Amino acid sequence: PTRKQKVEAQKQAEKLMKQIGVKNVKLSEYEMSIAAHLVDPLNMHVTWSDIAGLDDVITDLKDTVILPIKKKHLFENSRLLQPPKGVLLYGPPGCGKTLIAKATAKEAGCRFINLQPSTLTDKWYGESQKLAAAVFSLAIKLQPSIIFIDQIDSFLRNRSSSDHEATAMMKAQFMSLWDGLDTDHSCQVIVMGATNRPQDLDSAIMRRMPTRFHINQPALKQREAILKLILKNENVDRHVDLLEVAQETDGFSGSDLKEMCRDAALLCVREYVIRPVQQQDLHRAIEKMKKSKDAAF
Amino acid sequence: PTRKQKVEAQKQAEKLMKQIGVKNVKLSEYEMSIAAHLVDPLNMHVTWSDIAGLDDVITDLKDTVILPIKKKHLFENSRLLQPPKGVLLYGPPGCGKTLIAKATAKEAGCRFINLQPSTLTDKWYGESQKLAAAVFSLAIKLQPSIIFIDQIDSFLRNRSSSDHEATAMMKAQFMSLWDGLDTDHSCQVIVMGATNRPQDLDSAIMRRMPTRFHINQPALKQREAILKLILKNENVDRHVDLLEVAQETDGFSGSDLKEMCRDAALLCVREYVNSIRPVQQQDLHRAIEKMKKSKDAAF
Amino acid sequence: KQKVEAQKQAEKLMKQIGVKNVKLSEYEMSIAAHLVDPLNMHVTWSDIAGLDDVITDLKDTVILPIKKKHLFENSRLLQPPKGVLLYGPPGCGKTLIAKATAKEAGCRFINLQPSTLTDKWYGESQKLAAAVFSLAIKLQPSIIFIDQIDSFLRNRSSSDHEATAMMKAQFMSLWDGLDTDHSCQVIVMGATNRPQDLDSAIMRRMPTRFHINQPALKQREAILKLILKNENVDRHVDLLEVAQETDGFSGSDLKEMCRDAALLCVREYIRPVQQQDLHRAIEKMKKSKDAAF
Amino acid sequence: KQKVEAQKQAEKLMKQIGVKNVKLSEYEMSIAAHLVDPLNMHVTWSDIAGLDDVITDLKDTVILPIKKKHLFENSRLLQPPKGVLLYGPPGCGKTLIAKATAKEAGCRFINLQPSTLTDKWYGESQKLAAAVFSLAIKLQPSIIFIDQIDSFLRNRSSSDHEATAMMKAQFMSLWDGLDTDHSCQVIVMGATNRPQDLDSAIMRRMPTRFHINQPALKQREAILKLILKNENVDRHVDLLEVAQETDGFSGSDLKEMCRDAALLCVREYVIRPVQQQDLHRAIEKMKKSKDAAF
Amino acid sequence: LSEYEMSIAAHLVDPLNMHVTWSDIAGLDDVITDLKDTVILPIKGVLLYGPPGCGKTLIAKATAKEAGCRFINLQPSTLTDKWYGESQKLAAAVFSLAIKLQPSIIFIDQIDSFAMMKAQFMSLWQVIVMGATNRPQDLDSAIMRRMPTRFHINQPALKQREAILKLILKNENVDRHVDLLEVAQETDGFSGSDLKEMCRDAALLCVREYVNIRPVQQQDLHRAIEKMKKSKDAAF
Amino acid sequence: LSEYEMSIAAHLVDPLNMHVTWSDIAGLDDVITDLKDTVILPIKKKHLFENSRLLQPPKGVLLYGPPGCGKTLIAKATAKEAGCRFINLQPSTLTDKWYGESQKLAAAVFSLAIKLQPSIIFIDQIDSFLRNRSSSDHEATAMMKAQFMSLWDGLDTDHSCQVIVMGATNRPQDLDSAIMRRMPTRFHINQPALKQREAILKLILKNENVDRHVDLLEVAQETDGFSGSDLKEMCRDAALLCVREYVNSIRPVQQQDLHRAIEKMKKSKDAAF
Ligand SMILES: Nc1ncnc2c1ncn2[C@@H]1O[C@H](COP(=O)(O)OP(=O)(O)OP(=O)(O)O)[C@@H](O)[C@H]1O
Ligand SMILES: Nc1ncnc2c1ncn2[C@@H]1O[C@H](COP(=O)(O)OP(=O)(O)OP(=O)(O)O)[C@@H](O)[C@H]1O
Ligand SMILES: Nc1ncnc2c1ncn2[C@@H]1O[C@H](COP(=O)(O)OP(=O)(O)OP(=O)(O)O)[C@@H](O)[C@H]1O
Ligand SMILES: Nc1ncnc2c1ncn2[C@@H]1O[C@H](COP(=O)(O)OP(=O)(O)OP(=O)(O)O)[C@@H](O)[C@H]1O
Ligand SMILES: Nc1ncnc2c1ncn2[C@@H]1O[C@H](COP(=O)(O)OP(=O)(O)OP(=O)(O)O)[C@@H](O)[C@H]1O
Ligand SMILES: Nc1ncnc2c1ncn2[C@@H]1O[C@H](COP(=O)(O)OP(=O)(O)O)[C@@H](O)[C@H]1O
Ligand SMILES: [Mg+2]
Ligand SMILES: [Mg+2]
Ligand SMILES: [Mg+2]
Ligand SMILES: [Mg+2]
Ligand SMILES: [Mg+2]
Repeated sequence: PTRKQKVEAQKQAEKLMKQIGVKNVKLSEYEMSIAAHLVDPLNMHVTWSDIAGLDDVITDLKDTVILPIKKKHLFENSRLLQPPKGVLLYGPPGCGKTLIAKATAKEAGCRFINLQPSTLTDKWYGESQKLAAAVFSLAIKLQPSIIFIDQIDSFLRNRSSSDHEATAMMKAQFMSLWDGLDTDHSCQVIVMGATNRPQDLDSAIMRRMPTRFHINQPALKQREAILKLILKNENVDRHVDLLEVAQETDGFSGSDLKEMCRDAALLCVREYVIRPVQQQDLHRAIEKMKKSKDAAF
Repeated sequence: PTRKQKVEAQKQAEKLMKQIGVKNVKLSEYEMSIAAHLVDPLNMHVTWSDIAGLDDVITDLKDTVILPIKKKHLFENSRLLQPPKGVLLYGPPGCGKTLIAKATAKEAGCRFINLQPSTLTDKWYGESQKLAAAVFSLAIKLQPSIIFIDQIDSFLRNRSSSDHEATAMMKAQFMSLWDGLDTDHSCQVIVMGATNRPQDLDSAIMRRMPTRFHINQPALKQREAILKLILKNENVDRHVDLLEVAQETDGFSGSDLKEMCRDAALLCVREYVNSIRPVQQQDLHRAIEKMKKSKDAAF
Repeated sequence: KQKVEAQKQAEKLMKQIGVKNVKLSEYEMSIAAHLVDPLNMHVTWSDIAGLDDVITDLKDTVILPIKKKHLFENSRLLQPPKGVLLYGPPGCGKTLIAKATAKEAGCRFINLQPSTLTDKWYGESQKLAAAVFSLAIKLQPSIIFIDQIDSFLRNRSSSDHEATAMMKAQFMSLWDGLDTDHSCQVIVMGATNRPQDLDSAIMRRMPTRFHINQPALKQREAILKLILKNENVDRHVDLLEVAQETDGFSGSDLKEMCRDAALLCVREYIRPVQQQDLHRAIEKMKKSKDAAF
Repeated sequence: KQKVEAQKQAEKLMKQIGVKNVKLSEYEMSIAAHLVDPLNMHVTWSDIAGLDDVITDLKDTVILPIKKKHLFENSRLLQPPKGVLLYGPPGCGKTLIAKATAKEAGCRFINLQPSTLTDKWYGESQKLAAAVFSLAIKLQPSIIFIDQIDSFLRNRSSSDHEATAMMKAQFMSLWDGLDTDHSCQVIVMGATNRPQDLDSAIMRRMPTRFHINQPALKQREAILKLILKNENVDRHVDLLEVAQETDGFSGSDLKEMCRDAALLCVREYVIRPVQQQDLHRAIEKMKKSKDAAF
Repeated sequence: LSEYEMSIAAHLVDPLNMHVTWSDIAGLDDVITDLKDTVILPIKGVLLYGPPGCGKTLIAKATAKEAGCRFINLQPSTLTDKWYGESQKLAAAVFSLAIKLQPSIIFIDQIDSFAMMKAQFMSLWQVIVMGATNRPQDLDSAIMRRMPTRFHINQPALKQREAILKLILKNENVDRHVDLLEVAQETDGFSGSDLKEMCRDAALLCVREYVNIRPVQQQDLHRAIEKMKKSKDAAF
Repeated sequence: LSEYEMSIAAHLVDPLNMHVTWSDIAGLDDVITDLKDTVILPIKKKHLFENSRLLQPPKGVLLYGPPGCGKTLIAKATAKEAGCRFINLQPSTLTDKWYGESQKLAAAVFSLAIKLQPSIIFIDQIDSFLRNRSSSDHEATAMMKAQFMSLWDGLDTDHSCQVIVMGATNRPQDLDSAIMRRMPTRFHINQPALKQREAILKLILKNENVDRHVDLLEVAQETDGFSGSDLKEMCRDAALLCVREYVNSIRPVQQQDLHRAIEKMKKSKDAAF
């Protein structure tokens, strides 16, 4: 009688299941365990507005994912007006991919679940395959839901003969149960995949996500917008030309700008020990971050 | 008394096997555990008509692998004219591999069973080999049946030193029970599988499936045909130059063309949902550009 | 209950194979169920073609110690081997030879089916492994067969279950150790696709090794002529011609090629093969043989 | 399984560190064995010289949010920086700065010891790495120190063991993934000797970046002053004079040369201070030995 | 011997069953002549490692009963049972039996392969235990100590190969002037069990020839050499 | 010492099993003298220097130079005449296929280092074991190297455990950057010169018979670029002629066979060129 950590995690999984609010569906062992990673929508504090700079991609994702979910009774007659199985957001590191994912987990219904591949792989034999199958069994049992695989470039890597038989069979069972013999028809089971290097993801799984949204490094206008958002609620001195700094931070990403502004606010509060930012601390922060960014060279 | 979850699998498999329709065959513990995976033909909504673009392959599969199951009155005389003990489909990912088997499950009127390799593996000691045995036992028990294994290569990979003793033992038991000592009398049992990396399948299991079908990457004409297939029920209007749009999408596979058409239809319905309109080759040709930009991402 | 089915099956088969009543208490009885009936499988030496010298050598070296044993009783060294191994490329007669031997060799044949040896319960595996050799000498002469011996008896390593590694020493000690190899005539023959990782110890217990090469031109011609025997093949067909073009082809591959030709002929629904449908099939396989490449 | 003795050992350690009661199932317990008690450390801010701007910025950025936290709960933008790392040439302070932060910042600083994560059994390493963040948020405010993070989290390449890729991917995901990045206050810090091939995403994961450099002329005089405070240095020994001769040397090799020159006074006794001459001879010999390699 | 000591004595092989003697160990007489002064002399562990075959279990079978007093072989399978892990009891009862018949040598074939009962056996550890294994690589750390003497039964060399070969043809008819030294020179990597099969194939070459009663004129020896050479080249 | 510490202690060399002493170390006597004051002396008078903070023994000593000339010898000598139980690491006996093993085996080494103080460690062919850090290599190798470095510098200062790692390399040109820093007290055991030939022939000829009138300066002059091991290897060719002269029937070498040997070894030395 080994592998009895399922009851301890199962207590919390049932607690969270009751918290979210579901019908009397009863998971047995493995999907019951995977239910532990279910994320409550209220916990997420990020809405659609918090994602700034890029709105075309946001509108596309909305109209192509959430719209099929809502008023689904108007699209079943059409054979191919259902949400695609697999949406993957790609691009350079950062730039709000995980932010978009967190936003979707709240303002989309479609009870959200994070996979966290670590939980799948297990020590005992023939125990990780059970979890891999339970993932989709759950996705279709408490339907409708969305699955998230953070950093999907490593877990579902490009298949090779060198990988362990267990992990290879795991990523093959994923493919089989995704759109295989018995699932394709209609289950509104859509996986959402974050990726910083989509080239090494796969060739088959690359197609299993027909919808790929590019998340590029913020440009001039995008940078200005994302910085305007960050300083929306914070206090700054008057007549601060926000656009002017966009040129100074030519190649900065979203998080780089966030840190640039945060370090300036911290410099202000340190000078206190409650002072409006005079935009000179911002320039000093840009100059200081330019050196740290040029770490490799 | 451990591993008593066989009660739920027993109930499920018994109900499914009674639904599919069979005689009072006796299956006790493990054949029952595997019987839970039987796929009922009525559930499948795809047929030979839904599969298009490839006709020669479809005709060859309809004549060589299924007609022997139908024309049993003609092959009891000839020993060399029995059906092949295994046929596999290989090629690039997509374009009907997992769909041809879905159509077969319905059309061939067999006792199609989806193996789902995951069910074979078990944490307890020795259960994997016994389930591997029960698989073929049931197969011969309710012949004529077809066993399907999606991603055969990932499951039945090349034999190496770095594999668990149970997995290798079960993989060798498959080889021994499929065509080894006691088999191939008639048994009408054919094991087919689908894969996209056939080169790493095995040194000899490839021979265990002598007949193999290659699903070519969609070329121009079959691409146009499969696209016209999808564009028959929708509200697509006339004067759509199907040939040109099909020629534009060169490297596209079948699922990629399906996604392109779906995205074009959704773009078209955006206009209505904002406030029911034909796709007059413009939104289609423009969504082709979006799908092209989306494809050129691994570089 | 497992033991009830064991009772039925092993009592039916043991009595059907014509062995005088012996006491197979619990586990020897359980393994007796795997006994193969000499009548069921029907593959004679004539079915084996191409490799005539190898099959003759096997026939002699294995049967003559068993049959005509009276001539060999006075000798202490000329007795049936305590181990045989038939390796080589896949297919091409290995399990075919194994099947044929089980019929025209006497020496009641018992397949091992390694799967049955494993058991989740404690102690069942080792007890079954011992009961195998117990039964083998209980009803001698007997042949033991382990298909894909390389996988079952894989190279000993650290990454193996304690019971699967205990049965290794069990087998090794009971095969030719302290209480065997006197007057038992228990020959253990095995077949394997890959001889690389068989063993270092078990490899020694199977000294006699008959290697069945990939059928060459003449052996390919012979094996191909063999298959086209019952069906209505059209005369004037040059088997040597197709043999020339089937260089890389294997035995089972040629079997499937003939099957495809015959099924193509039947598609024209009662025609004899006139070497043109054979050409179609061989062209198809030459185009497709490089499935990996 | 060896986690029974590991739990027994980590018991005395965790409870010894003045903790709030928490239950650790199996893995967070295994990682708790790496806690470093503040009293065990014997390094403070005063033990560091030559770089006062860098350590002042370090405190201003990391300790100012931690300490006097009652002034930042009203603002969502002023939180401690996640992933503060200190790069630069080998030696000269990095690990010593980490120890100083560990001792003089409280917040139950913990070392990672990346070797403990690797395990032969399948699924062990991936599930163990999550226990790190689990314990960290369990007993926050905490610090996770990836010593020599250059090797642990390298630039992701196509060819790598299935274990390491999943390991670093789960690291990045648990860092700032779906359910994280709030007032938990967890702050990782790494001390790499080479920032060339650390990562592309992990680099962004670390916004704050400190530059520990080879001590300059003034910094070298400062560290030389600090070195011989406990020792009885001679009178009229110009530390600035020897700082010039020791141009390229870093801090550690300078401490070495100092110990070597000091041992000579003992050699002459086996007990007088160093009158600026033994220092010169020792630094000459050490320069020759350093340039002897090439 | 109430319950378990009887279960163990059930494996008590008899001296009359043994069929080996010192002459049967041909060529490897130096190791067994060094033995007596080492082991047989004290009475009137001991582990024998080496390559697969070539006298290990042969040397174990010889001196087992003809020398010593009523020794017993364990064959660890005897320990593991179906019920709730009673092995420990047996593991103890075994040594109990050992004190009954002072002395009785204990044999453990393939000791390398041979949970809690394992530690109990290690702990309980009069006679010197004899453990024969094909690989001393990873036998154990604690077990290796209890066995201080380790006789390396090496792969027979040229002279040793010829010595072991001449024994196989002692009571079997062969041709005169057969160069045993030459055939031994031919076989380089052969073991004793392999020379056995080679000479047996050579003799069968004559038996069959008669079947279709004759000495071996070294032609069948050469044929068996050429055949077993390819036979050995299986893994490679 | 549960599992790994025992695996490493299995390499513990016994002091009495080393037949080398300082009297058997010639040609460079300044090096062994510096060894006394820089390394042995801290270990000596330990009751004296506990008060001194920065005068404790060193951690990491490196002896580089072209092959031979005593790189290998002094090590065992340092273990014999100074106590301080010594262990050779056998760098090749570290790596294994099993995942996560090498890391634990290595950590066990530095554990053995401290729980058996005062313990020296010797890393032969450190270049081979700890080759220059490279961006492109087996992740396991770089991980092991970084773990070794961290545990070396990790929690050793202020502990006064007296662990003095020592590494020898034929070429220090591309050893490392940080690892080289880890071994500060580099000892330049260097190719000796004409003066050393006498020293090397002394220890070898003292036991056997060699007639007088054999000018040591002559054997030093006939060869100028020979190493420490090369001079011993050359004396072999000469001694063998004299030894053989009797077998074809116990004689001293009258400075002549040395000439033939030096000539033959000059010819052989001219092999690559
Ligand atoms: N458009 C935006 N508006 C506001 N903040 C942003 C935006 N884009 C990025 N950020 C900042 O970046 C951080 C999120 O980083 P992000 O989720 O993009 O990392 P990531 O690269 O997606 O992670 P991973 O590598 O695991 O995919 C947040 O703290 C947020 O403040
Ligand atoms: N000829 C076709 N007609 C209609 N749809 C098609 C065709 N070929 C592919 N598709 C589309 O592709 C999808 C099925 O993908 P497919 O079965 O080809 O993947 P696969 O490569 O078989 O997967 P696996 O790698 O598991 O074998 C379906 O949704 C279907 O709409
Ligand atoms: N010499 C032959 N004569 C007739 N048929 C042959 C011959 N060799 C192979 N075959 C064909 O090959 C099939 C048998 O394959 P075979 O028994 O050689 O597989 P195997 O390689 O022994 O199996 P495994 O790989 O498990 O050892 C039969 O259907 C038979 O028609
Ligand atoms: N500013 C300083 N003040 C006092 N000691 C110093 C200073 N800089 C360097 N040292 C000396 O250097 C040694 C510490 O080395 P350091 O921590 O710089 O190694 P490191 O190269 O940072 O390690 P890693 O390679 O893992 O980053 C101490 O013994 C200390 O005496
Ligand atoms: N010196 C010898 N004289 C005669 N026969 C020998 C000799 N050495 C080996 N043999 C032959 O080898 C066979 C015995 O093999 P052996 O007892 O060496 O196996 P083993 O290696 O002990 O088994 P395990 O590997 O299980 O320990 C006998 O049949 C015998 O004929
Ligand atoms: N400069 C020297 N330092 C130490 N030993 C020397 C020196 N010159 C000659 N020797 C003698 O040479 C012997 C060691 O030979 P060595 O040069 O180490 O050969 P190898 O390099 O092949 O090991 C020692 O016994 C030592 O007495
Ligand atoms: Mg992210
Ligand atoms: Mg598919
Ligand atoms: Mg076979
Ligand atoms: Mg440091
Ligand atoms: Mg033996």
